[PDB]
Amino acid sequence: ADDAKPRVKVPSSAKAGETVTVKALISHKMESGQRKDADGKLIPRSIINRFTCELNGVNVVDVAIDPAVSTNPYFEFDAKVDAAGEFKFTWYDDDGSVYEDVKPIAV
Amino acid sequence: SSTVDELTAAFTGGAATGEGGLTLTAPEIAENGNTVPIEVKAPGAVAIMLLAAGNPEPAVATFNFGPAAADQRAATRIRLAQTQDVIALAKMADGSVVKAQTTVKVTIGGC
Repeated sequence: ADDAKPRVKVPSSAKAGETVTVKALISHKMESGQRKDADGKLIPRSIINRFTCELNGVNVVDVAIDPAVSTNPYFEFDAKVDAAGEFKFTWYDDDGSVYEDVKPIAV
Repeated sequence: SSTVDELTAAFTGGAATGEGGLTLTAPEIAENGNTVPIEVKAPGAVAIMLLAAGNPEPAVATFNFGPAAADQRAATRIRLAQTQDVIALAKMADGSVVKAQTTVKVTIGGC
């Protein structure tokens, strides 16, 4: 899709072993398949169907997303930060697009 | 049976749900059905599944926590078509599932 713009809020550093809260959003209409037009016709579904967050090659969360998840999908969850590296965020579109984001973290 | 019960049964492997160890946070009254804040919390759970029992397609999301998760908390924003019950299901390492449930009032129905 067009303009699938990631927005991640996470601390750029942590103490060794510290929990940090991760907040990840991306811009997406999340056409759910339930909405009707003025002709009274259902508008076809097209959503982001999966979100993953990895820290240093290791999954933090893996989310399977359904149409009831709101426009501009927002996920918030907690990471155990053992060592310096990076988060990698991935979003999978119903249309075959894959969106990615990368955020460093110092320890 | 119902769709919620068919998804629940697939998630438990044909077993009844249990109780305890899972917190479902939703607002008593959600002003906007299009965007309702939900938090689920379940120490030790391998996965937490979210269902909205009054939606046409009741499945919301299934949160799988990897080894790098500090804890088994997840928050999101969901759609509720009208006043309804929200259901959280938390599956433990041994495959057993606990159910938490709460009713959400919706002022502006979603969609």
